[PDB]
Amino acid sequence: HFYVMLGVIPVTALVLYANIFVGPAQLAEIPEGYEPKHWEYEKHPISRFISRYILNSDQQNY
Amino acid sequence: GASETGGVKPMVIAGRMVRERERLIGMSPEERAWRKQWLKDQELHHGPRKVPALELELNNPIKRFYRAPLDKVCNVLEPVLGFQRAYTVRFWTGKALLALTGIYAGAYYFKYNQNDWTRKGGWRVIHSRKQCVPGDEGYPKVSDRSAPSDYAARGFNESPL
Amino acid sequence: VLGLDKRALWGALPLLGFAIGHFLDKKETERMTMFRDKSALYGRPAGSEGKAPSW
Amino acid sequence: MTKSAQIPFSSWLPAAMAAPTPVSALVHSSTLVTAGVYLLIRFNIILSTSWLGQLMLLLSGLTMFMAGLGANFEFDLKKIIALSTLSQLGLMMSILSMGFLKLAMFHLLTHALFKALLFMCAGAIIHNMNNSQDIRLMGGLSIH
Amino acid sequence: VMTFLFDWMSLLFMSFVLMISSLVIFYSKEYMMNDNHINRFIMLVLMFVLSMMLLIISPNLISILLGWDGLGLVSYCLVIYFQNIKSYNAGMLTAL
Amino acid sequence: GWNKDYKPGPYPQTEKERLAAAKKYYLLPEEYKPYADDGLGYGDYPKLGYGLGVEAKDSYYPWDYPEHKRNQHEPISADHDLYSEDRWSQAEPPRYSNAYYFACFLGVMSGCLALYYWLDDKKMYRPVAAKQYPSPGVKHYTFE
Amino acid sequence: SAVNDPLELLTNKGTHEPSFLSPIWNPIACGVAGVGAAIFINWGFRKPVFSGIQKHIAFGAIGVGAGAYFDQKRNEYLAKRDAVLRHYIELHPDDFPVKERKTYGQVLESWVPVR
Amino acid sequence: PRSPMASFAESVLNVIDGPITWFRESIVEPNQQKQNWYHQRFRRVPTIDQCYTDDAVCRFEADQQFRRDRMVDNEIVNILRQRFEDCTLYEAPDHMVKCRPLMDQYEKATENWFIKYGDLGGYANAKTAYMKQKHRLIWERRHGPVGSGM
Amino acid sequence: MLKIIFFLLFLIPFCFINNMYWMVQIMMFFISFIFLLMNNFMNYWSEISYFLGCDMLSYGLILLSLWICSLMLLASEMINKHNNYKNLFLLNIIILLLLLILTFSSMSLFMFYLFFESSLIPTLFLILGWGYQPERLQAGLYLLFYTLLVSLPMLIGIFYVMNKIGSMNFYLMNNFMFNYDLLYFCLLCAFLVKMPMFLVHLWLPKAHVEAPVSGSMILAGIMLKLGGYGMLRVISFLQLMNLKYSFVWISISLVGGVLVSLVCLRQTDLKALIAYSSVAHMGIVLSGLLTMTYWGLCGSYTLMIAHGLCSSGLFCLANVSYERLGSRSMLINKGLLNFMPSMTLWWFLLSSANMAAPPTLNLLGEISLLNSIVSWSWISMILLSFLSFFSAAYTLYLYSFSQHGKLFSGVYSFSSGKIREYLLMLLHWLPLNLLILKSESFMLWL
Repeated sequence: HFYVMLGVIPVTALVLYANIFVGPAQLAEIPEGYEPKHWEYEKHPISRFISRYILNSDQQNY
Repeated sequence: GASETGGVKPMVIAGRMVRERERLIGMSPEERAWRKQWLKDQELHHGPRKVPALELELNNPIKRFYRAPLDKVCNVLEPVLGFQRAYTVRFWTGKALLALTGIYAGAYYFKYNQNDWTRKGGWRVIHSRKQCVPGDEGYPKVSDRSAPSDYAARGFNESPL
Repeated sequence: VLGLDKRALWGALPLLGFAIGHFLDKKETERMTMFRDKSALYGRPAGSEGKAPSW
Repeated sequence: MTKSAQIPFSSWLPAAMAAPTPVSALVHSSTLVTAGVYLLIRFNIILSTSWLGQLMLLLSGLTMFMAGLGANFEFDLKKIIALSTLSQLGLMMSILSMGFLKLAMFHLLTHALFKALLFMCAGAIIHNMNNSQDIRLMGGLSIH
Repeated sequence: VMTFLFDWMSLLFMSFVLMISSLVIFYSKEYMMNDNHINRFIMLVLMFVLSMMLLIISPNLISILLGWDGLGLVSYCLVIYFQNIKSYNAGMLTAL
Repeated sequence: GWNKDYKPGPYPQTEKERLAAAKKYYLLPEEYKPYADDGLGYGDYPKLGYGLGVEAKDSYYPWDYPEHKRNQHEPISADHDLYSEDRWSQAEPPRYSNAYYFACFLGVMSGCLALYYWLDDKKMYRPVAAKQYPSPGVKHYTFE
Repeated sequence: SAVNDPLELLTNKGTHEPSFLSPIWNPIACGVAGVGAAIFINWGFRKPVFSGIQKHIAFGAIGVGAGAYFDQKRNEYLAKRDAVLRHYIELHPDDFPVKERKTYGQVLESWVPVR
Repeated sequence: PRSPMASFAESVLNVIDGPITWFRESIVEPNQQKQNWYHQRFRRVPTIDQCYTDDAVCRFEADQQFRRDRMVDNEIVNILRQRFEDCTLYEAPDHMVKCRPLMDQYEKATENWFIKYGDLGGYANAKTAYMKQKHRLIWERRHGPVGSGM
Repeated sequence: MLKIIFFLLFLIPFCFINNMYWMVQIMMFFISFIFLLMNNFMNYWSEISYFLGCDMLSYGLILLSLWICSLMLLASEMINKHNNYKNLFLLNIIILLLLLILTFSSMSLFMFYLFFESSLIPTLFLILGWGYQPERLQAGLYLLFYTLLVSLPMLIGIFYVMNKIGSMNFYLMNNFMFNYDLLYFCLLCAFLVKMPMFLVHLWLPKAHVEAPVSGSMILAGIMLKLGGYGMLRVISFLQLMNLKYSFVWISISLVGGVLVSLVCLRQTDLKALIAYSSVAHMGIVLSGLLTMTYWGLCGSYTLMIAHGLCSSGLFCLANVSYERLGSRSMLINKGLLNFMPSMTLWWFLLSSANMAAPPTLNLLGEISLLNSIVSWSWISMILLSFLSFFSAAYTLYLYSFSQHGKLFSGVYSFSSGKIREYLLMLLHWLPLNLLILKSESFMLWL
């Protein structure tokens, strides 16, 4: 219980910090000539941060 | 050194007299005295004392951190209703708060962040048509949705694309 | 919290190995690049040398 | 048919007397045993006008007759009440084999009520007769 | 998928199962005074009832299989709660 | 003190080997009885009681091990799993033969299936017509 | 290219970049092998495993030099093999003919039904 | 408001709806930054028939668009099935009449899915569906439609 | 990838330092956490570094290998309490885990073969070194000679595929297709022995029993899955011939599943009954692999992932009764509910995971496997019902007879349960119910 609470408390702090103080992106049409990046293709800020800073893009592996 | 048994030698004491069939085939009177002494030893006069070291080791500091204000609520009501009637109203206050917190969180999740067409893993809510009897507004009533695209849209009809 | 003694300073060797493996993976994805922004799925129009690489 | 006992697979229901009586009450009323009846209420569209419904109707009436004769000849208290559970299962599965979901559901809720009440009565009587479930030893409990 | 069907029939049966189970638990409060494992008996019974709600509110066959396996396993465990070979044979029969 | 030390050996062709194997298994020579010389049959191991299971053995005898109903240094039967107290054992010998039970059950089943499925098209009915449902093409009349 | 020309398959265009470990793998692997061999010698004689580091230094230097020398000889061997294959392809143009490439659309063969 | 049960349910719904709407419009709706996320669009790489046998660059790209088209067509069949499920729930007594065009559209979708991706197996390349299409069109040419063939 | 491989390569010098047994499992769980982080994988090969790459099947198998080895260092505290050779044990475990990561992240068939048959030498070393039986020589020789006898002609088959095709890569060999009987037998029968058949199983119940706990984890956790991974890589280019010859193996595997499920009802050892229990579930895996459906391949991958945890967790449970009651006999192991009542939670939670259970990944693997086998033929509904009924007929027997009843008389005093053992059987069951959440990860490798 101690070591699941010591995990949950920074995790729940990061989840409310991501949803409340940053918030998810809004879906919109692609503007002409933008050529968007890979981390633009996801909605949640944690998913965007993971796809930008940690995980490799699909284009690179492809 | 690590002692798994508390420093005393573990052994059986009551012997062969714990079985009911071995008790009936025959007893020497020293075994009768040993069984009588074991039965007088197995009785307890007073209950277990409140060891504070067991409460210290069997409670993490996070548990005390999230149980401290309700413990203060139970302690300020301790001489008013006794120990038994204040721990009950303490235990049914935090649990009722947890139940209302879960109800409010589930209500917020299922009506403000339900599953839409852009995500698979959410809870996809489908509702049936309510029965309309006279005395309600608009009793001559047909199905409002008739198009195939209106069925199971999951918010696709308000898409910006 | 977690308990780490003086023997936890020996754990810099697997972190050094992790850094070496990450550097070798970075060199491998630096080399493996002739199809970068030239495939027919993730392609780019004329003027690709002016623009930045995608990865 | 095998989760809620019928003419095949009825041996498991009187076996559960070795369970303690309150969880035996929950096993024999409103839980586990009633799951098959609820599932067949869900599958009543297939079970209506079918050879499955005809066979299920025959086996449900046959387990009614089985349960009535077995509880008339049984000499154990909680086994008599488990046979009464079997008789009510036969009643609900035969009325859903006719095809009446609301009748099956109404008798389901009713049977759960009075059969948990019977098993609580039997547990109190057994707990005061000191674990003797034989109906021959018990006697004259209306005064006591 | 894991689905929940909230019908009037399912909600009425859920309320009846919960009320029967609560009365059985309040019965067990004084029925198990000479017992020693009440702290496993109450959790096993509550889990059995939870598996029963997981069977009732499910229209999916996979989720009915979830509640089905839960009912069978906790019913077998609560049959073999008593420690003798009669409860052993009863649990083996009600498990198969 | 391992499996290679205490193990069944070769078959006792001679009588002195039978006496040595009887003394090895803590059994009196008269009790000891080896298996057959076939391919499946064990060598040098005693053939214990295959009559009826552990429940037939006396539970009122003071055993060294009350579980399994055996004393110390007593040779365990080879099919101890099949003849255990849990599976395929009876405390008393059965009243009837094995085929009488199944014969009566499938006889009652065959009679009930036959008498039901003969009468499947002789269902009764009230003095009632078909249920009239309104249609835009077919109209129905009252009696007034 | 629409032809399966055998001469251009062996001809090095120069677009293949060598990896980071390709020029430097064999000297460092043979140096680690020499250091491990000295450690193995010190372990077999019940000496301390890092006693006498001059043997480790000499074994590592011998390994690095031998790995570099035999890697250069390996590269010259593979270059001569490539020249041999190109020369035999050039000398015999009848036994190895350019073969027209075929689109999948021209071929019609064998879906294996799973069913 | 026309029933005691309806009024009680309206009161419970108001008590439920109040604080969560306050928490959204008061706390969640402020301090949320505005960002744009986009649906990914893929260009159409040429298929498995418009390239040579010796090239493995085309086989990977056509296999990847075959897998992507498989996942898209699976979502077509899934949404067309969910339309029929929502028709069954929304038209609860009268599901027999209204859900028939949706069920016919879903059955045509299942039939076309089994035309294209049917009987390919777990290892379904882009070339395997193309050879299946070649043999299917040949069998349609010489033996008529499948189901009345010789 | 190279980060995990160089992490284990620089974790190799941790063994030679004294009093360093518990830091290695800490760093192994740390690299399992890092491998949980690197999860950008799709059905094709990604993170291509030289000859090393990874797809979703390889990701799940390397993650299972890391979890099984990290729990394998946690389970073996008997090696740490005694002065048995901890440095050699740690070196063998790190080398074996490195070989498993190398044979699962192999881009080609030949490097997969090379590290695949390099992996059996540390398993040989653990079986003949750290076991507690006189028949460890009978254990390791059966394993090595069975796998070597059927895997040597697979090398001839591998170079026949290389001579016909040219390449060793999995994708370029997926394009081709062969119509030869003997190539099919060579490239299949080694994996048909490496996962348990009915006829070829013998090495399994005579190598699980006489091994240590760590040999049991590494054999029933990841080395019954080397053959499954190999068949998932080989079956793609041998479809026509396996469609001719697959009814024999599927019928043998299904009848052998029913028969071995009948064997476990007549087993008097805890460690032998789980050894035969590995034969029955992998029989369902083998019967669903050869139908070549999407559901058969996905449910086979899901059931191998969900079986490598549950069989290893059952093998930890038989070890903590063998350490205390002194024997693996089923007659001795009786009434452990009154000895270790808190362990009985993990016994039933890991015995229920062996059968169909409500929250486990084993049910989602078993549902998707029975779909393909009932789809394959209608006659299989007779024997899948018998096999899946007999599976819980025997699997409930091990929990029922070991954890319920009267106590075994004449047992001496032993120690109680420990927090390490509760943590060890915690991490064998919470992955089984936390992976139904994000189950499209561990199922859709295609």
